[PDB]
Amino acid sequence: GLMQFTLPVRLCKEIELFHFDIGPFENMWPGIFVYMVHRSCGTSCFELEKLCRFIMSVKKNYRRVPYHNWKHAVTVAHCMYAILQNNHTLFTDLERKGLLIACLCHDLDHRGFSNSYLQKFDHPLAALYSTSTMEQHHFSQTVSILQLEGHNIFSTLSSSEYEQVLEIIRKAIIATDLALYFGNRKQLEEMYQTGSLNLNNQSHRDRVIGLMMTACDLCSVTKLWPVTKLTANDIYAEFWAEGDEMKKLGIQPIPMMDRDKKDEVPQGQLGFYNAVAIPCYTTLTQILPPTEPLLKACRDNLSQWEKVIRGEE
Ligand SMILES: COc1ccc2[nH]c(=O)c3c(C)nc(-c4ccccc4Cl)n3c2n1
Ligand SMILES: [Mg+2]
Ligand SMILES: [Zn+2]
Repeated sequence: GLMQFTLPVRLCKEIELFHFDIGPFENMWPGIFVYMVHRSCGTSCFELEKLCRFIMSVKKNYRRVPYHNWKHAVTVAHCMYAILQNNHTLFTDLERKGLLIACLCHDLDHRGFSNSYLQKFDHPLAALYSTSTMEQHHFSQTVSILQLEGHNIFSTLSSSEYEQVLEIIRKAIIATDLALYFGNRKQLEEMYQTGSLNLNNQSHRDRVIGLMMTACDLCSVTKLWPVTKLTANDIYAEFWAEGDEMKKLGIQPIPMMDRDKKDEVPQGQLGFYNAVAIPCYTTLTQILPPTEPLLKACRDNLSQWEKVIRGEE
Protein backbone atom coordinates (compact mmCIF):
# COMPACT_ATOMS: atom_id res chain seq x y z
CA GLY A 1 0.00 0.00 0.00
CA LEU A 2 2.84 2.43 1.01
CA MET A 3 4.74 1.86 -2.34
CA GLN A 4 4.63 5.23 -4.22
CA PHE A 5 5.90 5.84 -7.77
CA THR A 6 8.06 9.01 -7.87
CA LEU A 7 9.57 10.81 -10.82
CA PRO A 8 12.82 12.71 -11.25
CA VAL A 9 12.46 16.38 -10.26
CA ARG A 10 12.09 17.93 -13.78
CA LEU A 11 9.41 15.29 -14.69
CA CYS A 12 7.67 15.51 -11.28
CA LYS A 13 7.12 19.29 -11.97
CA GLU A 14 6.49 19.32 -15.77
CA ILE A 15 4.02 16.35 -15.66
CA GLU A 16 1.54 18.81 -13.96
CA LEU A 17 1.54 21.05 -17.08
CA PHE A 18 -0.72 20.44 -20.13
CA HIS A 19 2.27 20.73 -22.60
CA PHE A 20 4.35 17.95 -20.93
CA ASP A 21 6.03 15.52 -23.41
CA ILE A 22 6.51 11.96 -21.96
CA GLY A 23 9.94 11.79 -23.61
CA PRO A 24 11.70 9.12 -25.73
CA PHE A 25 12.37 6.51 -22.96
CA GLU A 26 9.61 3.91 -23.51
CA ASN A 27 10.34 1.99 -20.25
CA MET A 28 9.46 5.08 -18.13
CA TRP A 29 5.93 5.32 -19.70
CA PRO A 30 4.16 2.63 -17.53
CA GLY A 31 5.53 4.32 -14.38
CA ILE A 32 4.50 7.84 -15.57
CA PHE A 33 0.96 6.38 -16.08
CA VAL A 34 0.81 4.73 -12.59
CA TYR A 35 2.20 8.00 -11.16
CA MET A 36 -0.75 9.74 -12.84
CA VAL A 37 -3.33 7.20 -11.57
CA HIS A 38 -2.07 7.43 -7.92
CA ARG A 39 -2.25 11.28 -7.86
CA SER A 40 -5.54 11.50 -9.82
CA CYS A 41 -7.43 8.63 -8.18
CA GLY A 42 -5.45 7.50 -5.10
CA THR A 43 -2.93 4.76 -4.17
CA SER A 44 -5.94 2.41 -3.35
CA CYS A 45 -7.99 2.73 -6.64
CA PHE A 46 -6.23 -0.30 -8.25
CA GLU A 47 -4.29 -3.37 -7.04
CA LEU A 48 -0.78 -2.39 -8.32
CA GLU A 49 0.02 -6.00 -9.47
CA LYS A 50 -3.26 -6.07 -11.55
CA LEU A 51 -2.74 -2.52 -12.88
CA CYS A 52 0.84 -3.40 -14.04
CA ARG A 53 -0.34 -6.60 -15.79
CA PHE A 54 -3.17 -4.57 -17.44
CA ILE A 55 -0.79 -1.75 -18.61
CA MET A 56 1.71 -4.30 -20.07
CA SER A 57 -1.12 -6.16 -21.95
CA VAL A 58 -2.44 -2.80 -23.22
CA LYS A 59 1.09 -1.87 -24.40
CA LYS A 60 1.53 -5.18 -26.34
CA ASN A 61 -1.82 -4.67 -28.20
CA TYR A 62 -0.65 -1.27 -29.55
CA ARG A 63 1.07 -1.79 -32.93
CA ARG A 64 4.37 -0.31 -34.20
CA VAL A 65 2.73 2.40 -36.38
CA PRO A 66 4.15 5.93 -36.83
CA TYR A 67 1.49 7.79 -34.67
CA HIS A 68 -1.40 5.56 -33.38
CA ASN A 69 0.93 3.78 -30.95
CA TRP A 70 1.71 3.28 -27.27
CA LYS A 71 3.28 6.77 -27.05
CA HIS A 72 -0.01 8.31 -28.33
CA ALA A 73 -1.97 6.24 -25.78
CA VAL A 74 0.17 7.51 -22.84
CA THR A 75 0.25 11.14 -24.17
CA VAL A 76 -3.62 11.15 -24.43
CA ALA A 77 -3.84 9.73 -20.86
CA HIS A 78 -1.51 12.49 -19.62
CA CYS A 79 -3.75 15.25 -21.15
CA MET A 80 -6.77 13.69 -19.36
CA TYR A 81 -4.67 13.63 -16.10
CA ALA A 82 -3.88 17.44 -16.47
CA ILE A 83 -7.62 18.20 -17.18
CA LEU A 84 -8.79 16.12 -14.15
CA GLN A 85 -6.12 17.67 -11.82
CA ASN A 86 -7.11 21.28 -12.78
CA ASN A 87 -10.86 20.31 -12.23
CA HIS A 88 -10.46 18.38 -8.91
CA THR A 89 -14.06 18.68 -7.56
CA LEU A 90 -16.11 18.39 -10.83
CA PHE A 91 -15.58 14.57 -11.44
CA THR A 92 -16.71 11.50 -9.43
CA ASP A 93 -14.29 8.74 -8.23
CA LEU A 94 -15.64 6.32 -10.92
CA GLU A 95 -15.05 8.95 -13.66
CA ARG A 96 -11.35 9.54 -12.77
CA LYS A 97 -10.78 5.70 -12.70
CA GLY A 98 -12.63 5.22 -16.01
CA LEU A 99 -11.29 8.20 -17.98
CA LEU A 100 -7.54 7.50 -17.47
CA ILE A 101 -8.10 3.82 -18.53
CA ALA A 102 -10.24 4.91 -21.55
CA CYS A 103 -7.49 7.29 -22.79
CA LEU A 104 -4.81 4.60 -22.41
CA CYS A 105 -7.08 2.06 -24.33
CA HIS A 106 -8.84 4.47 -26.82
CA ASP A 107 -6.69 3.43 -29.89
CA LEU A 108 -6.00 -0.31 -29.02
CA ASP A 109 -4.84 -2.44 -31.99
CA HIS A 110 -4.90 0.55 -34.37
CA ARG A 111 -3.34 -0.26 -37.78
CA GLY A 112 -2.85 3.43 -38.70
CA PHE A 113 -5.88 3.53 -41.14
CA SER A 114 -9.15 5.57 -41.01
CA ASN A 115 -12.70 4.10 -40.71
CA SER A 116 -13.06 5.33 -44.38
CA TYR A 117 -10.20 3.12 -45.64
CA LEU A 118 -11.62 0.05 -43.72
CA GLN A 119 -15.02 0.65 -45.50
CA LYS A 120 -13.39 1.06 -48.96
CA PHE A 121 -11.10 -1.98 -48.46
CA ASP A 122 -14.20 -3.91 -47.28
CA HIS A 123 -12.35 -4.97 -44.05
CA PRO A 124 -14.25 -7.54 -41.86
CA LEU A 125 -14.40 -4.93 -39.00
CA ALA A 126 -16.49 -2.63 -41.33
CA ALA A 127 -19.27 -5.30 -41.71
CA LEU A 128 -19.07 -6.05 -37.93
CA TYR A 129 -19.29 -2.29 -36.97
CA SER A 130 -20.93 -0.04 -39.63
CA THR A 131 -20.17 3.25 -37.69
CA SER A 132 -17.26 4.25 -35.39
CA THR A 133 -15.65 1.06 -36.84
CA MET A 134 -12.15 1.24 -35.25
CA GLU A 135 -13.56 2.73 -32.01
CA GLN A 136 -16.07 -0.15 -31.44
CA HIS A 137 -12.96 -2.36 -31.98
CA HIS A 138 -10.85 -0.32 -29.43
CA PHE A 139 -13.64 -0.78 -26.83
CA SER A 140 -13.89 -4.55 -27.71
CA GLN A 141 -10.09 -5.05 -27.23
CA THR A 142 -10.26 -3.11 -23.94
CA VAL A 143 -13.02 -5.45 -22.59
CA SER A 144 -10.98 -8.48 -23.83
CA ILE A 145 -7.84 -7.40 -21.88
CA LEU A 146 -9.91 -6.71 -18.67
CA GLN A 147 -11.17 -10.39 -18.89
CA LEU A 148 -7.66 -12.00 -19.21
CA GLU A 149 -6.92 -13.68 -15.79
CA GLY A 150 -5.35 -11.33 -13.17
CA HIS A 151 -6.05 -8.23 -15.40
CA ASN A 152 -9.43 -7.11 -13.98
CA ILE A 153 -8.43 -3.83 -12.25
CA PHE A 154 -12.14 -3.07 -11.49
CA SER A 155 -12.78 -6.42 -9.62
CA THR A 156 -13.23 -4.61 -6.20
CA LEU A 157 -16.05 -2.28 -7.48
CA SER A 158 -19.70 -3.36 -6.79
CA SER A 159 -21.63 -4.96 -9.74
CA SER A 160 -23.31 -1.59 -10.47
CA GLU A 161 -20.10 0.52 -10.03
CA TYR A 162 -18.48 -1.97 -12.48
CA GLU A 163 -21.30 -1.55 -15.06
CA GLN A 164 -21.15 2.28 -14.62
CA VAL A 165 -17.34 2.39 -15.25
CA LEU A 166 -17.46 0.12 -18.41
CA GLU A 167 -20.27 2.46 -19.61
CA ILE A 168 -18.04 5.55 -18.90
CA ILE A 169 -15.17 3.83 -20.86
CA ARG A 170 -17.38 2.76 -23.83
CA LYS A 171 -18.86 6.27 -24.32
CA ALA A 172 -15.38 7.90 -23.77
CA ILE A 173 -13.77 5.65 -26.47
CA ILE A 174 -16.71 5.94 -28.93
CA ALA A 175 -16.46 9.77 -28.46
CA THR A 176 -12.87 9.65 -29.96
CA ASP A 177 -14.57 9.09 -33.40
CA LEU A 178 -14.06 12.60 -34.89
CA ALA A 179 -17.23 12.18 -37.12
CA LEU A 180 -19.19 12.36 -33.77
CA TYR A 181 -17.21 15.41 -32.42
CA PHE A 182 -18.80 18.10 -34.74
CA GLY A 183 -22.39 17.49 -33.59
CA ASN A 184 -21.41 16.90 -29.92
CA ARG A 185 -19.56 20.28 -29.77
CA LYS A 186 -22.34 22.25 -31.54
CA GLN A 187 -24.79 20.81 -28.97
CA LEU A 188 -22.48 21.81 -26.11
CA GLU A 189 -22.02 25.29 -27.69
CA GLU A 190 -25.88 25.74 -27.78
CA MET A 191 -26.42 24.46 -24.16
CA TYR A 192 -23.59 26.74 -22.82
CA GLN A 193 -24.81 29.90 -24.75
CA THR A 194 -28.52 29.38 -23.80
CA GLY A 195 -27.20 28.55 -20.24
CA SER A 196 -29.08 25.17 -20.20
CA LEU A 197 -25.78 23.23 -19.65
CA ASN A 198 -26.36 21.16 -16.46
CA LEU A 199 -23.45 19.06 -15.10
CA ASN A 200 -25.92 17.02 -12.84
CA ASN A 201 -27.73 15.83 -16.03
CA GLN A 202 -26.07 12.51 -17.07
CA SER A 203 -26.68 13.15 -20.84
CA HIS A 204 -24.89 16.53 -20.44
CA ARG A 205 -21.99 14.91 -18.46
CA ASP A 206 -21.69 12.29 -21.26
CA ARG A 207 -21.33 15.13 -23.85
CA VAL A 208 -18.71 17.03 -21.75
CA ILE A 209 -16.66 13.79 -21.21
CA GLY A 210 -16.95 13.32 -24.98
CA LEU A 211 -15.44 16.74 -25.65
CA MET A 212 -12.64 16.16 -23.04
CA MET A 213 -11.84 12.91 -24.97
CA THR A 214 -11.59 14.77 -28.31
CA ALA A 215 -9.49 17.44 -26.55
CA CYS A 216 -7.09 14.81 -25.03
CA ASP A 217 -6.83 12.90 -28.29
CA LEU A 218 -5.88 16.07 -30.26
CA CYS A 219 -3.42 17.26 -27.55
CA SER A 220 -0.34 16.96 -29.91
CA VAL A 221 -1.64 20.28 -31.34
CA THR A 222 -1.17 21.91 -27.87
CA LYS A 223 2.54 21.03 -27.27
CA LEU A 224 5.58 23.29 -27.58
CA TRP A 225 6.05 24.06 -31.31
CA PRO A 226 9.02 21.66 -31.79
CA VAL A 227 7.01 18.69 -30.30
CA THR A 228 3.87 19.59 -32.34
CA LYS A 229 5.87 19.92 -35.57
CA LEU A 230 7.80 16.58 -35.09
CA THR A 231 4.53 14.76 -34.15
CA ALA A 232 2.89 16.12 -37.36
CA ASN A 233 5.53 14.05 -39.38
CA ASP A 234 4.29 10.79 -37.67
CA ILE A 235 0.65 11.90 -38.31
CA TYR A 236 1.39 12.51 -42.02
CA ALA A 237 3.50 9.30 -42.32
CA GLU A 238 0.26 7.38 -41.51
CA PHE A 239 -1.86 9.57 -43.86
CA TRP A 240 0.57 8.99 -46.78
CA ALA A 241 0.61 5.16 -46.18
CA GLU A 242 -3.25 5.28 -46.25
CA GLY A 243 -3.07 7.40 -49.46
CA ASP A 244 -0.71 4.78 -51.01
CA GLU A 245 -3.31 2.04 -50.12
CA MET A 246 -6.15 4.19 -51.58
CA LYS A 247 -4.17 4.41 -54.91
CA LYS A 248 -3.80 0.59 -54.86
CA LEU A 249 -7.65 0.34 -54.71
CA GLY A 250 -7.85 2.65 -57.83
CA ILE A 251 -8.89 5.66 -55.59
CA GLN A 252 -7.07 9.04 -55.88
CA PRO A 253 -6.52 10.25 -52.27
CA ILE A 254 -7.22 13.84 -51.07
CA PRO A 255 -3.98 15.88 -51.50
CA MET A 256 -3.37 15.90 -47.64
CA MET A 257 -2.99 12.06 -47.85
CA ASP A 258 -1.00 12.11 -51.17
CA ARG A 259 2.76 11.73 -50.71
CA ASP A 260 3.28 13.60 -54.04
CA LYS A 261 1.46 16.71 -52.57
CA LYS A 262 3.47 17.38 -49.32
CA ASP A 263 3.48 21.19 -50.11
CA GLU A 264 -0.32 21.06 -49.22
CA VAL A 265 0.41 19.87 -45.59
CA PRO A 266 0.75 23.32 -43.88
CA GLN A 267 -2.68 24.45 -45.32
CA GLY A 268 -4.15 21.01 -44.36
CA GLN A 269 -2.92 21.62 -40.73
CA LEU A 270 -4.43 25.22 -40.78
CA GLY A 271 -7.77 23.71 -41.96
CA PHE A 272 -7.53 21.11 -39.15
CA TYR A 273 -6.73 23.82 -36.47
CA ASN A 274 -9.58 26.10 -37.70
CA ALA A 275 -12.19 23.37 -38.48
CA VAL A 276 -11.38 21.02 -35.50
CA ALA A 277 -8.81 22.01 -32.83
CA ILE A 278 -9.56 25.77 -32.11
CA PRO A 279 -13.36 25.20 -31.81
CA CYS A 280 -12.75 22.09 -29.65
CA TYR A 281 -10.48 23.84 -27.08
CA THR A 282 -12.69 27.05 -27.25
CA THR A 283 -15.90 25.14 -26.22
CA LEU A 284 -13.83 23.18 -23.65
CA THR A 285 -12.41 26.44 -22.13
CA GLN A 286 -16.05 27.74 -21.92
CA ILE A 287 -17.27 24.70 -19.88
CA LEU A 288 -13.93 23.98 -18.03
CA PRO A 289 -12.17 27.34 -17.57
CA PRO A 290 -8.93 25.85 -16.13
CA THR A 291 -8.25 24.05 -19.54
CA GLU A 292 -7.47 27.51 -21.04
CA PRO A 293 -3.73 26.76 -21.50
CA LEU A 294 -4.76 24.07 -24.11
CA LEU A 295 -6.56 26.78 -26.21
CA LYS A 296 -3.61 29.24 -25.83
CA ALA A 297 -1.05 26.53 -26.86
CA CYS A 298 -3.31 25.60 -29.79
CA ARG A 299 -3.54 29.29 -30.92
CA ASP A 300 0.32 29.57 -30.60
CA ASN A 301 0.80 26.52 -32.90
CA LEU A 302 -1.89 27.70 -35.41
CA SER A 303 0.27 30.86 -35.65
CA GLN A 304 3.49 28.74 -36.11
CA TRP A 305 1.80 26.85 -39.03
CA GLU A 306 0.75 30.22 -40.61
CA LYS A 307 4.53 31.17 -40.40
CA VAL A 308 5.44 27.87 -42.21
CA ILE A 309 3.11 28.89 -45.17
CA ARG A 310 4.44 32.53 -45.23
CA GLY A 311 7.90 30.88 -45.87
CA GLU A 312 9.33 32.24 -42.51
CA GLU A 313 10.00 28.52 -41.55
C1 LIG B 1 -8.71 13.22 -39.18
O1 LIG B 1 -8.02 14.19 -40.08
C2 LIG B 1 -6.95 14.85 -39.55
C3 LIG B 1 -6.38 15.82 -40.38
C4 LIG B 1 -5.26 16.46 -39.86
C5 LIG B 1 -4.80 16.18 -38.56
N1 LIG B 1 -3.72 16.86 -38.01
C6 LIG B 1 -3.38 16.72 -36.65
O2 LIG B 1 -2.59 17.53 -36.12
C7 LIG B 1 -4.06 15.68 -35.91
C8 LIG B 1 -3.98 15.27 -34.58
C9 LIG B 1 -3.09 15.80 -33.53
N2 LIG B 1 -4.87 14.22 -34.39
C10 LIG B 1 -5.51 13.99 -35.54
C11 LIG B 1 -6.50 12.92 -35.68
C12 LIG B 1 -7.72 13.06 -35.05
C13 LIG B 1 -8.62 12.02 -35.22
C14 LIG B 1 -8.33 10.82 -35.89
C15 LIG B 1 -7.09 10.66 -36.52
C16 LIG B 1 -6.19 11.72 -36.37
CL1 LIG B 1 -4.67 11.55 -37.08
N3 LIG B 1 -5.06 14.88 -36.51
C17 LIG B 1 -5.47 15.17 -37.82
N4 LIG B 1 -6.53 14.52 -38.30
MG1 LIG C 1 -8.77 6.66 -32.46
ZN1 LIG D 1 -6.19 8.65 -30.57
